[PDB]
Amino acid sequence: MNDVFTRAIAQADLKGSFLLESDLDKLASFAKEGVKRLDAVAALTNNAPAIISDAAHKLFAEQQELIQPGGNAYPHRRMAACLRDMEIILRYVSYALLAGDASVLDDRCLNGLRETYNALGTPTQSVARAVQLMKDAAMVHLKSTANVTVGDCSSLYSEAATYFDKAAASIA
Amino acid sequence: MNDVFTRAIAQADLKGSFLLESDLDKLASFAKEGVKRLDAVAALTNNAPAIISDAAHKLFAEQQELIQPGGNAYPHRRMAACLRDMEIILRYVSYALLAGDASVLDDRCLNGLRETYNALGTPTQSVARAVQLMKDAAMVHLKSTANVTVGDCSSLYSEAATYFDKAAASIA
Amino acid sequence: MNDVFTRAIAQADLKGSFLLESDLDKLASFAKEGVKRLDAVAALTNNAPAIISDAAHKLFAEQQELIQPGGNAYPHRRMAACLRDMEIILRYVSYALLAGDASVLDDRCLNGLRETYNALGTPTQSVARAVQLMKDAAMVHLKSTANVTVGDCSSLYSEAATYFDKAAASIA
Amino acid sequence: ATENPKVTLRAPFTSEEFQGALYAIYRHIFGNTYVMESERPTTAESQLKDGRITVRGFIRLLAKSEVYKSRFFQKTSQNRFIELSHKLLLGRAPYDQAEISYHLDLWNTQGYDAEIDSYVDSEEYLDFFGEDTVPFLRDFKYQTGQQGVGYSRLLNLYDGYAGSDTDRAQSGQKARLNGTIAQAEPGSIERPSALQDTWKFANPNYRNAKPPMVKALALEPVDLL
Amino acid sequence: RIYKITVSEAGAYATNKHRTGYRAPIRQSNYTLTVPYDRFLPEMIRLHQSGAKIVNVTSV
Amino acid sequence: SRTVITEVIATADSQGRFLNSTELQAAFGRFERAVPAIEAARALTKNQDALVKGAVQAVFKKFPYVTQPGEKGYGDSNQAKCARDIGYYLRFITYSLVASGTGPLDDYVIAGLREVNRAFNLNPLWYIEALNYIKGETGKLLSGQSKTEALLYIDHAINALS
Amino acid sequence: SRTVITEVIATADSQGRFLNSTELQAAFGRFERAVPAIEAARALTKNQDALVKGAVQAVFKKFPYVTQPGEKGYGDSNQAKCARDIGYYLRFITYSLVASGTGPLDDYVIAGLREVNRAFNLNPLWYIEALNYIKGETGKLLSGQSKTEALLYIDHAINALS
Amino acid sequence: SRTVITEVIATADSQGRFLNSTELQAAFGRFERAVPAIEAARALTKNQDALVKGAVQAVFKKFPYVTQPGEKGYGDSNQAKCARDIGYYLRFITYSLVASGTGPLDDYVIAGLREVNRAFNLNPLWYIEALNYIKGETGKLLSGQSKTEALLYIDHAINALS
Amino acid sequence: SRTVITEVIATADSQGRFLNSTELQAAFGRFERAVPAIEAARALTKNQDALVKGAVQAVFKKFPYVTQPGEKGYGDSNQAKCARDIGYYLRFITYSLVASGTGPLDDYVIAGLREVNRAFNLNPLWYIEALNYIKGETGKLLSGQSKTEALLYIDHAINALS
Amino acid sequence: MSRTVITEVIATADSQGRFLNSTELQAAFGRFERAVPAIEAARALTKNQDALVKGAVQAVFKKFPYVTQPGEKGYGDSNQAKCARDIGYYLRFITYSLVASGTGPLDDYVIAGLREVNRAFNLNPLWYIEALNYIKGETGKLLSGQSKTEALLYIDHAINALS
Ligand SMILES: CCC1=C(C)/C(=C/C2=NC(=C\c3[nH]c(/C=C4\NC(=O)[C@H](C)[C@H]4CC)c(C)c3CCC(=O)O)/C(CCC(=O)O)=C2C)NC1=O
Ligand SMILES: CCC1=C(C)/C(=C/C2=NC(=C\c3[nH]c(/C=C4\NC(=O)[C@H](C)[C@H]4CC)c(C)c3CCC(=O)O)/C(CCC(=O)O)=C2C)NC1=O
Ligand SMILES: CCC1=C(C)/C(=C/C2=NC(=C\c3[nH]c(/C=C4\NC(=O)[C@H](C)[C@H]4CC)c(C)c3CCC(=O)O)/C(CCC(=O)O)=C2C)NC1=O
Ligand SMILES: CCC1=C(C)/C(=C/C2=NC(=C\c3[nH]c(/C=C4\NC(=O)[C@H](C)[C@H]4CC)c(C)c3CCC(=O)O)/C(CCC(=O)O)=C2C)NC1=O
Ligand SMILES: CCC1=C(C)/C(=C/C2=NC(=C\c3[nH]c(/C=C4\NC(=O)[C@H](C)[C@H]4CC)c(C)c3CCC(=O)O)/C(CCC(=O)O)=C2C)NC1=O
Ligand SMILES: CCC1=C(C)/C(=C/C2=NC(=C\c3[nH]c(/C=C4\NC(=O)[C@H](C)[C@H]4CC)c(C)c3CCC(=O)O)/C(CCC(=O)O)=C2C)NC1=O
Ligand SMILES: CCC1=C(C)/C(=C/C2=NC(=C\c3[nH]c(/C=C4\NC(=O)[C@H](C)[C@H]4CC)c(C)c3CCC(=O)O)/C(CCC(=O)O)=C2C)NC1=O
Ligand SMILES: CCC1=C(C)/C(=C/C2=NC(=C\c3[nH]c(/C=C4\NC(=O)[C@H](C)[C@H]4CC)c(C)c3CCC(=O)O)/C(CCC(=O)O)=C2C)NC1=O
Ligand SMILES: CCC1=C(C)/C(=C/C2=NC(=C\c3[nH]c(/C=C4\NC(=O)[C@H](C)[C@H]4CC)c(C)c3CCC(=O)O)/C(CCC(=O)O)=C2C)NC1=O
Ligand SMILES: CCC1=C(C)/C(=C/C2=NC(=C\c3[nH]c(/C=C4\NC(=O)[C@H](C)[C@H]4CC)c(C)c3CCC(=O)O)/C(CCC(=O)O)=C2C)NC1=O
Repeated sequence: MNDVFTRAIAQADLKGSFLLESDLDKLASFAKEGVKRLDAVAALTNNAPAIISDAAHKLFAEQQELIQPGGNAYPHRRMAACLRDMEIILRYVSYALLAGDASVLDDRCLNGLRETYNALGTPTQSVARAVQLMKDAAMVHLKSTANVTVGDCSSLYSEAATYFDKAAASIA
Repeated sequence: MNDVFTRAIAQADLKGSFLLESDLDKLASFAKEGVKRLDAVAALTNNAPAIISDAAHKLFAEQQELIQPGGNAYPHRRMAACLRDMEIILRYVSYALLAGDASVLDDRCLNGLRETYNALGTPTQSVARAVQLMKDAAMVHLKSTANVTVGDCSSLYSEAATYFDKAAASIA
Repeated sequence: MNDVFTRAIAQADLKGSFLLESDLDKLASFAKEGVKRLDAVAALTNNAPAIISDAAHKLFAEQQELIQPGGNAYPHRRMAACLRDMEIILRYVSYALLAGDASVLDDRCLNGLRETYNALGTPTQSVARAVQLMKDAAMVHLKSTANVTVGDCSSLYSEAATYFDKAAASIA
Repeated sequence: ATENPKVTLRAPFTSEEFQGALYAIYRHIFGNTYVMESERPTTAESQLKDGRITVRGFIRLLAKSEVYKSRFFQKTSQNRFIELSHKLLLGRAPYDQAEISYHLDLWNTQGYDAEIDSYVDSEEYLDFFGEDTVPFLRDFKYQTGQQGVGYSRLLNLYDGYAGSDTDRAQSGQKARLNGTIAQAEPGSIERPSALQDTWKFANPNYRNAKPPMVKALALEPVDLL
Repeated sequence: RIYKITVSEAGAYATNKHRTGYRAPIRQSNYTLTVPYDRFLPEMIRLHQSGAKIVNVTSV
Repeated sequence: SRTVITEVIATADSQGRFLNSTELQAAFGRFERAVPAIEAARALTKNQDALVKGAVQAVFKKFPYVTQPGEKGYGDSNQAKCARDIGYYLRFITYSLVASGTGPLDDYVIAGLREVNRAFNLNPLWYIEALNYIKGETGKLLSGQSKTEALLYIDHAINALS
Repeated sequence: SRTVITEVIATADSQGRFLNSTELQAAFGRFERAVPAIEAARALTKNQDALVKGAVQAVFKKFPYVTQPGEKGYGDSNQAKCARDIGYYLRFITYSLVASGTGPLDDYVIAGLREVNRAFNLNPLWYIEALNYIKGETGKLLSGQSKTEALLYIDHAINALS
Repeated sequence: SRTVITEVIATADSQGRFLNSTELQAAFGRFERAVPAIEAARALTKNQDALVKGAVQAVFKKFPYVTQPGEKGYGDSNQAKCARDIGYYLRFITYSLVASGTGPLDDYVIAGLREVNRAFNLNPLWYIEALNYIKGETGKLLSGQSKTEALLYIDHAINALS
Repeated sequence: SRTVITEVIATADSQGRFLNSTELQAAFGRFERAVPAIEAARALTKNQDALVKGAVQAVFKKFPYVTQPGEKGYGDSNQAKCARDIGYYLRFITYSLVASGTGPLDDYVIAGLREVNRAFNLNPLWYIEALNYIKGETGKLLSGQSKTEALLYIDHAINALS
Repeated sequence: MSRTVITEVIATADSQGRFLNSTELQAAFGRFERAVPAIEAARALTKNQDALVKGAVQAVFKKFPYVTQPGEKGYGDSNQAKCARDIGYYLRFITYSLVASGTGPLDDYVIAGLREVNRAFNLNPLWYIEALNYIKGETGKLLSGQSKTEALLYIDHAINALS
């Protein structure tokens, strides 16, 4: 895939000259907040089932037409596919968070997920709402300062919300 | 796979020496009688259904116990397998006759054929009898003077008998 | 494939016990000297073409019968396979030096190697000779004090020697 | 069985995934035999990289190539070819004599390429490998349609990590399951010699009773009371 | 001649994967298969048995 | 197991190449994080009795309906097996800490977890509660990076249960 | 490209699982090693021109026949190509240092290297000796751990060539 | 090896069929071309020593630097190995001429050529020069179709080495 | 369409290599054997009408029962179909002669032969006797190697039927 | 091996790695109920085998009166006696298929390899098709009801295999 370091290297190679001091300084800062990034990724990972369950409960309370017979998530298999899709989207979002690049999420999944959901008959605004609820559930765990030293991670919250809303808008 | 040429070359390479003049004259012979060899191979190829049919008729006139219930050529499955094996053995005999070397027969057709037949329950003596009958039928067509210029082909007859005998001895 | 940590864990599991204090101390010692281990692995990895070149030259200077027509490394194919074998054994010795356990060699590098060499007709004595030559050539690069902090790395030298010896003994 | 991951290659991929996938493909499909640089197929992997063919199509091309034929077909009996093809293209061993008869007849009638197609166009190949993942030896874990002999027979066909399916043995390329499949027997579980140094203090036969030196006899009430 | 088949994986295939499972990794529904004429009948009938629905078959 | 060193070596081998910079830096990170991990393992090993008995008691408090006669928790044998199971989980967590990878947890607990629980009708929520209690007690026994390591592995086990 | 983080993410995605202890430990090792690597990249970017000039002259001393008329190194255009190639190698070494992975060198130099050099009759020993000179002045220019990082990336390049 | 008769039988075997008219026509062309081919093999076997010495001398003229001290052509053992190698190539070209195919070359020289030349740092251009000299001299000898037969295999070797 | 040239091209394309000595000699043999096959094609094309009518009559003689009503031979339409089929066979045999390959027969008669003969109940011994008639005629209409070419292709068609 | 109802039931359940569910028990139940017609049909065909075989031989002679001419396959006493042998083979394999309540015995014994042996010995499938049509006619006289239908299902499977 592509990383922020990889992205900078690609841009430098396109113009074919060495990475500038400003680029090196930005990448050094990135490596300096890498520890905070690891904590954010661990927060997303360690509560992923809780995030999925909260998002699913809130979504299905919001939209009962999916539960009821004839809905897009009515039988057990369609429910399980729903949960698996939420889980895989969360996993890709955490991948993007760790790398700092949205390529790992944009490359394999979001390009064909549009055609897949259109073909299967899923309501796309429903899936976008599911991803937004996942973001809302995940922010609480990202904020949780228990068991981690108190610090500021506004950049991490902004970037994670960026990845979440980007995936939701892509599927939308 | 080896022919006479590659066999001579491999032997010479084993001692790390060029091909001697004696070997070159032997190979030039083989090449000159190549056309007689081609006619022998064509005779084997073109008359193959007749060869196998005559061999089958003779063999299942001598050995009734094969085509009785409980024999190894009883149902159509086993009889078809019998005829298939005969055509495959004849095919590899013709390959070896064109090659001038018997290595294709040993490597492909006869590699573990006795163990295969012993495992399946086949009377390898009956397979060897079928191969001998095929040899007897084949010599008739190999000696056909019609459709070819008259000449001496005694060495080719001996060589074809040698490959048939190799097959018969290796099987049983 | 184990490392030292997983080996200790497997023994502790068989006893049904937590790791004793002394076991944790030996493991903390292993990890505390892990930097020298990484340097030794880098020394083996970085100089691998040189090691294999020198071992090969010495081996074919000693044993000219390998490269004479009829020898086991005679044509280009056999020589290329020989060099790949040296490459592979050095690769796995570096893996074992990184892990600290010689389980990777017997699990992967030496799994069926002796049977392979017997069936191909490879002289196992010459293979063990090649491994000894690689060991000697590798010790030069392991003791190389340039570019690294001076220190006591005799345990690493002995461990690498034992990995090379375990190989050359399993082949032979 | 466990340590090596399943190599999967979709159509979008980067350079390292491609190179590692080709390493795994060549180390599996070609036996463990060394494939020299003059034998590497460049057009076939250009087609794989472009996405003109999948990994399954690449496996089909490789099994129809003369590397595969020269190693596993041209110096072999058909029994050996069928064994190897099952191992290298389905990840298992032949289960029945009917499979050998079926594949021998299919080759004799329709030729070699139709045989390779039957291997690669099979529902079992697509169930276990689909179009994206390299074939792997799959009978070392229980799957739905396994048979009791599959484990032993594959373990018989698998010569260890450092072994290979080479035609260049001094004995040549010989079938090793030609007799066991006709008798419907299991396979040989004798492993290489490098492994009799592993976990020697295990005692699986713990419940086994050691016999007495002499049997207890009752001279009076009879002998077995 | 070569024939390119654009197959869309649909609910008929999704049910089969829900029953049998995913012994192979999950993939996007829409992909194109290229076949020779010799292989076109077996591949297309196989795609039918798998429950996949073909969208367009183009010749080349 | 799937520890850092072993996965490094395995991926290097599956590509037929030596250990490059990426792999050596991963191994260096492992050898550095050894110190907090071995410290967490020491803390948990010293306190295994209190941790396990407290976890069993926490389970019996959050699941009162288990202790009564007629179901799983009633009887000295069943409670002994409870303590044994939580001792297993804690043992394998300390093994993971020592090995710096979930390999011990995966191989010894997670593989076959759901099938075994279903076969013996053991509710995963019990072990989730026990592990949550152990997480809480390690919050007090450990500090700094040791706490983060221990909690990371405990959470891995919990996510595997749920 | 092959970084530590990308190996993490690809190993996690290939098994369809989340990032966990082993993978975060690898990433932590990357983040710790970033400081010497960024430092070495900075020091090498300062002295690119002197390093390249010295490497070209080093090749010319080591292979004097190359400069002879009718050979590869004869003519100002060919020597400009030589300097450009050494600059290419140095630039990709700096990229690899920044990325904490040999992914840049791999993708941009090593992939296709043998066939290209075979087609254009470019002796790899020229570039090996030039990289040897660069390795020599990396010892003077860099000290500490940046020194080791730069040397290991240069050795990766040399191993690929040889 | 892969000689005309062998591809014939191999294709028939793989397709599970007897040899048809096409196969025998290819074989017949082989048996015709056997005459100039074995004539060329005789001529090359007769004149092997002069060809080998001249090719070695041509190599040393084209790459004079090779014989300087510390270079691969320095000493008597190195140059004896040179002579042995040129004799090898000549031997296998004569084998290929005799067998009417590139099977002997493909199987005893080309298979493994690049790896071996890279491990021992042998420049293919030396062998190109030697084979070019053998080509030039087999022009003087070998009038007729024998010339074309010889040059086909010499060119196969040269194209392999490049 | 398999011919000598087609197999030549298919092999070298599958291997991903240029055409070399082996298949060039195979194509040479094909080109040399073209002229007798070409003039045998001349001969069979010239005498097509007599051969077809004679073969039809030979079939109706060897199988008298087909003529009488209630069988396949009754009727002028069936008779014209017999003549048309034998003409098809002759045309494709001439195609094989001119093509120096069995490809025309394989593509236009042999492929799908047994299925449609079973579906339309066309006894293969009818066409076998017709082809044996044509074999007898080409025994006298041709001399030398062309006789052998015609006989090989005809009896290949027979074997495909038998 | 043989494709009986029970065997395919079990093979399907085994390939899916599941126990035998209610549907497969339904299939087995239906087979066990059709057993009675099949067994009585096999008994009737077994008792009356001699007239069946002789009449089939005669019918093949009548439909193809040229096969008894000299130089043809039917010429000779041995050829005709072991033609009766072949017809007996077909008849008892049909009885086997009836008893098994599946065409397994036919597909395994006669149909597998039928065409290749017929070719290699130049035997017209039409001869045996005529004989099986004769038996198909005469079974209507021998049998009645559902057993008659079963017998004709298997006879026509044999014919279609030859057809
Ligand atoms: C057509 C196939 C199908 C089934 C079978 C099905 C069951 C089902 N019941 C649910 C809710 C629930 N179901 C229960 C069931 C409990 N209530 C208690 O009185 C009992 C002890 C016990 C029932 C025996 C409860 C408590 C909830 C709410 C908690 C939750 O799952 O979100 C949910 C979660 C989402 C929802 O509200 O629908 C499912 C999937 N849904 C389906 O689409
Ligand atoms: C690259 C990663 C990747 C993704 C993301 C992916 C998505 C994906 N979702 C699918 C079906 C589905 N996806 C959903 C989920 C949506 N439908 C609504 O009900 C929910 C609100 C919502 C979940 C948030 C559902 C319900 C199905 C079942 C549709 C059906 O079976 O007809 C399918 C069809 C395959 C199958 O059903 O077995 C795919 C391929 N596949 C991938 O390989
Ligand atoms: C085993 C895997 C692993 C993990 C989990 C890990 C996390 C980690 N977190 C750290 C502290 C930290 N953690 C955070 C992040 C938190 N701060 C706020 O409370 C946010 C709510 C929250 C982010 C979601 C911050 C800001 C620091 C201090 C970094 C600094 O400013 O110096 C540190 C440095 C502690 C020190 O040396 O003093 C590490 C190594 N490292 C690893 O190798
Ligand atoms: C398309 C495949 C193909 C075939 C079939 C072929 C046959 C072939 N047979 C030939 C002659 C010959 N063929 C034979 C063989 C015969 N001698 C005895 O009568 C035997 C019964 C019989 C062996 C089966 C002999 C002896 C010659 C004459 C060659 C000589 O006397 O030196 C010739 C040389 C020219 C001629 O005399 O007509 C050719 C090219 N060439 C081909 O390219
Ligand atoms: C049968 C096929 C075959 C070939 C072709 C072959 C070539 C070959 N030559 C070698 C040595 C050598 N060959 C040469 C040839 C050079 N000498 C110089 O005077 C010339 C410039 C130049 C020749 C034109 C040299 C210098 C060596 C020694 C290389 C070393 O010691 O590292 C080696 C390394 C092992 C050895 O023999 O000592 C091989 C494999 N070996 C084979 O088995
Ligand atoms: C990117 C991969 C990577 C590598 C390769 C690496 C090597 C490395 N070498 C080190 C020093 C060292 N390296 C060595 C090893 C050498 N001593 C010599 O005498 C022997 C020839 C040889 C082996 C015995 C020693 C003894 C030290 C200092 C002692 C110590 O650091 O504990 C250190 C500790 C830094 C210091 O305290 O100065 C590291 C981390 N680090 C990495 O992140
Ligand atoms: C798990 C790691 C692994 C190992 C270790 C391994 C070893 C290995 N070496 C082999 C052949 C070989 N190995 C050698 C090497 C020997 N001959 C020379 O004389 C030397 C003395 C000596 C080497 C120092 C040679 C010459 C061959 C080729 C045998 C032949 O072509 O006949 C082969 C047969 C492969 C083939 O030819 O297709 C294997 C599998 N393979 C692996 O996958
Ligand atoms: C390509 C090289 C090759 C060959 C030729 C070969 C022969 C071979 N013969 C076989 C069976 C057979 N082979 C025969 C033929 C014999 N039985 C009769 O008694 C005759 C006397 C005699 C023939 C003249 C028969 C009847 C069977 C089936 C036996 C059975 O099903 O048990 C089989 C097993 C497949 C099957 O059951 O049909 C093989 C593989 N194997 C090879 O790898
Ligand atoms: C289709 C017929 C078939 C069967 C039945 C079969 C069984 C089978 N059991 C296996 C392992 C095993 N089997 C057992 C079962 C034993 N453990 C206790 O001792 C019990 C006494 C006993 C069970 C009652 C165990 C513990 C293993 C794991 C051993 C290991 O993997 O190291 C394996 C190796 C692959 C795997 O681990 O999944 C197979 C193939 N295979 C087949 O193809
Ligand atoms: C699976 C059960 C089975 C069947 C069905 C079977 C038929 C059968 N008939 C055969 C021969 C033969 N079949 C016939 C045909 C019959 N002869 C004439 O009286 C009739 C007109 C005509 C039948 C209507 C003849 C004449 C032969 C011997 C000559 C030859 O076909 O070449 C053969 C070849 C071996 C042999 O001579 O017995 C088989 C296998 N064999 C079996 O094991």
